[PDB]
Amino acid sequence: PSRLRKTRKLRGHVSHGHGRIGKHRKHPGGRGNAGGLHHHRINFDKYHPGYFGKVGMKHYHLKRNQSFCPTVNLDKLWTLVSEQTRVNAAKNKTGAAPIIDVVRSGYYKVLGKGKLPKQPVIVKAKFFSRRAEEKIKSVGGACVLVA
Amino acid sequence: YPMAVGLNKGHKVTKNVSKPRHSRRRGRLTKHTKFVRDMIREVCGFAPYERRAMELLKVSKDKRALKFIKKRVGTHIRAKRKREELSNVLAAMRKAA
Amino acid sequence: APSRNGMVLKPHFHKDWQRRVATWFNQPARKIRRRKARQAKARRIAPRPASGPIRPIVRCPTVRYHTKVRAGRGFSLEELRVAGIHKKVARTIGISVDPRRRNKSTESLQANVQRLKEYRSKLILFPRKPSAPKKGDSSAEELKLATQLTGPVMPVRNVYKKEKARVITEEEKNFKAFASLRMARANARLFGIRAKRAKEAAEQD
RNA sequence: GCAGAAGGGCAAAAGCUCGCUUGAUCUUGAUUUUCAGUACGAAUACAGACCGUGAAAGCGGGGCCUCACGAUCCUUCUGA
RNA sequence: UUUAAAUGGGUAAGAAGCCCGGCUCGCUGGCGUGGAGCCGGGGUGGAAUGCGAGUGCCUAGUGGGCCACUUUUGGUAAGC
RNA sequence: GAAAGCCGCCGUGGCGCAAUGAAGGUGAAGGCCGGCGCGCUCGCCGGCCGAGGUGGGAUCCCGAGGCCUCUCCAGUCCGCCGAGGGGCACCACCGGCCCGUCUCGCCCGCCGCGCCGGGGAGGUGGAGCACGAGCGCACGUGUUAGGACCCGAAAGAUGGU
RNA sequence: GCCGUGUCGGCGGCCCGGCGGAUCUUUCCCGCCCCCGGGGUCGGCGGGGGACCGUCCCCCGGACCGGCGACCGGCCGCCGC
RNA sequence: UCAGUAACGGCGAGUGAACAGGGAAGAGCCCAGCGCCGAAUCCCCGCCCCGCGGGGCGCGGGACAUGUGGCGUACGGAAGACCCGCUCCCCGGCGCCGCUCGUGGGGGGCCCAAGUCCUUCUGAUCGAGGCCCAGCCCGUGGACGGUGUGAGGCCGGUAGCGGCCCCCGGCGCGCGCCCGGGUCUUCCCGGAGUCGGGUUGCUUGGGAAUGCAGCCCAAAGCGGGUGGUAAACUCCAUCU
Ligand SMILES: [Mg+2]
Ligand SMILES: [Mg+2]
Ligand SMILES: [Mg+2]
Ligand SMILES: [Mg+2]
Repeated sequence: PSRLRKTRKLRGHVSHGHGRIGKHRKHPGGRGNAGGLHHHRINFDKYHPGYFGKVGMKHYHLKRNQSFCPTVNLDKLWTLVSEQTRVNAAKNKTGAAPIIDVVRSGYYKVLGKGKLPKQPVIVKAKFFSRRAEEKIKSVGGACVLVA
Repeated sequence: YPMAVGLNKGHKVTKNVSKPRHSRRRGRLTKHTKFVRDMIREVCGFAPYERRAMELLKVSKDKRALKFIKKRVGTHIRAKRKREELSNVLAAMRKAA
Repeated sequence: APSRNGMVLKPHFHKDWQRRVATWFNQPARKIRRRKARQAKARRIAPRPASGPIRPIVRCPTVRYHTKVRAGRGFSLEELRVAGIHKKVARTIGISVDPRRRNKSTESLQANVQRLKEYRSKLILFPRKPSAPKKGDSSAEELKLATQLTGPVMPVRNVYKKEKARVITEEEKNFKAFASLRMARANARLFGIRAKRAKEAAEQD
């Protein structure tokens, strides 16, 4: 849509929206990120603080699969299975707690996030946080580990 | 009680025992080849760096002798295996006489 | 050249990039080309199935992916040896062979051996002029179709277990906690150090 | 007179002499000055230690106050 | 510089205010002391004049100025 | 028709759904009720619930009273309604939680009693949490990299005549 | 005649019904592991079965409106012939 | 996709790969060496079996070649001897018949229906008309050319339309070639101025040097290479 844009409405005026005085030339401030310490310094602090310098340890050839663990916290914990389970879970049949393994749902670690409901569970994950296991051990549930 | 981190790591599976792949038995001595290389170190002799090496290894010391083989042959791990096979020439020349 | 709050950017256009551009205008013209490279290959072969030989059950590497099942390259010698078929006869049966693959588990060894005997019992061969060694009568009553599609025995079939329902017992709601992670995580890293202090009290006399 | 350039300030003193000392130490923030309301510098009021001096309340984290100084990257030494 | 204008600067002109009852505290301390904090209740009309305000985003141009009252600095003076 | 349609055990993947630390790593729910341990500046067990509180807060709810051809007896309604109530978004404040550090401290745990693990209480650092709002497509504006709104050098390099 | 929405029932068509469900059934059925030729549910594995729940397909009642879903009868008032 | 990410960089401007994962396509093999078989092998010439469009296995001479041609063998192991239960094969050439999935290729020449009636005009392809069968054709209303705008006047286009000529991939008579597999026992088992180390240039994201190259030094055989921070010790992995 070249129809709806600014240069049709700006055609007939001499300086084309760039000034009689400044008169937009080519590169008045330098090309790219030029002047990042020197004359554009006020811009690089106050909008990009931290941008210049070493901060850490160098780690040659990291592989983004060894540090891979997705997390499911306890609020989202019941949507991994059917809603047909937990309504079937509490119907006076004993303490028969259903399994929820997050590893066949594609998650490795179970974190904490409050309001885990009143039913007992067994939760199969590779990792846990200690807030998360004491929510599960508070509703009478169990917390079974897998490699 | 299996777990992912620790000293007993990983999903516990059972080992398949088997005779190893044949290419891994690659630099064995294969006594016929031991015969060929030992037949040829008496028709041919020793290199000039390693005749100078065994004339430090009999008298001068060994620590200056290994530092000499450290320099000519490359690494440290090649310099000790060369040194202890020169000391076994120097044992078979002297102590079997 | 910068302005108010925005992104600091590194476009990599400082190199002569208009010469090495690849525009995909032939990409429908090639998708209808390599369909014809499959159709005029599938009728070119035989009633032999399309999409090539049978591939193994293979589990992926690299912890992110080690929970799933992939189709591999070839069954290999160890798995061909137990199934009973010869290592060079196997690729005219329709079975691919990858001799550089190793078996170090026994569960996944028997999985592909069960896979490979299951294949041969649902395979029908054609003798040239009908002598038929290790083959019987009329060819499975004309073999119920002609040619298969995109994998013989559905090679991924990533399957999971049922594990229906248990009752939360004692020693299970008591023990296996976060603390067993953190202690086992510490015992792996203080393992070599503590075996060094153990040598120090052995040289203590 | 208070080290000095000036102004402010100052009398059982902030001056002079003497007596004990090392707060010229350790640590987190807040605030002011320049200001874009950024930094460095310098300064203020605290708080948490450990100490000094004094009979004591107190006073003291340099100079009576206003100047006395310096980023990234690099090197160096220190600290668990 | 003892004295000291005119013009000027900051603040205040109520309900976020005023009064009363009780309770927390590890801060403070002869002390039901001190000071904050919280909860409960009781009474709205609080100089003149004028006006509807509050807020958040994206943002171009600009970064050579020039003159006049009056006040002023350098210059003999200047359309300086 | 170089289109369109379909796939879902083609969702692999991308961005989002979780932050923080250089890193090892860790990783976001509290309030009440009843009792007890020296109800000890500290806490423990059980139940109730369930994103804390304060001040403003559109809107909505309640509303004494008020308004109608003759006087007491009843109905729907509507308009006015002082006062009162539950309070969206959002703003200010106070409190809480997660990660890094810092000070002070005490207790607990056991695939093994240790130059082991876990917890506390106050203060600070963070682009966090405090019942999710992103993703895809399109258009607009602005910034940038590109020949970059058009035209312009004095130069420089390679290879030749 | 008619279809919409909640209530169901005849578990009717579930074995001559569709789909969906990380519901359930170690007594079903097939190729196997764990001990003394056989055996023990003796704990499972690969596959198939059939119950249950979730939703969509007919029969009898009942509920409302018969809503732009309609035709027949009868009424009114128009119209053209 | 990973990813503008790990990393490089007056750590400035800038630069910047890979491995898993999803797909396209998928196919594997051979020698030197170690031994074994009386060189069992190849080239060239000469006349012939007998031939088309010329290549040979068959015959006799000259060379190559033991300083090593050919056979069985290659790291997934191999060979020989046992013992054990199977088995008679494949390849090309020649004739000819039967098909070829868009229905094998190439080339030629063909295949619908108005020029009807009125009318305009320089000339029509315009404009109006064809019974209740819709004037005609349609698997043909792409196009172009014809005195102007054409489904029907003409090339054509439609059609697993027809007929012609040549060329091609594959069934069956005559040549040529032809013992595999398992178990055990014994024996065999590998590529050097190369790897590597030093230093010096270049290059790379490759950083205590990723790659390459010069010069110097120069290996081993339970060895060697790799395992992304230089080194010594050790264990394990992986490759050859
Ligand atoms: Mg204008
Ligand atoms: Mg403009
Ligand atoms: Mg400008
Ligand atoms: Mg030049």
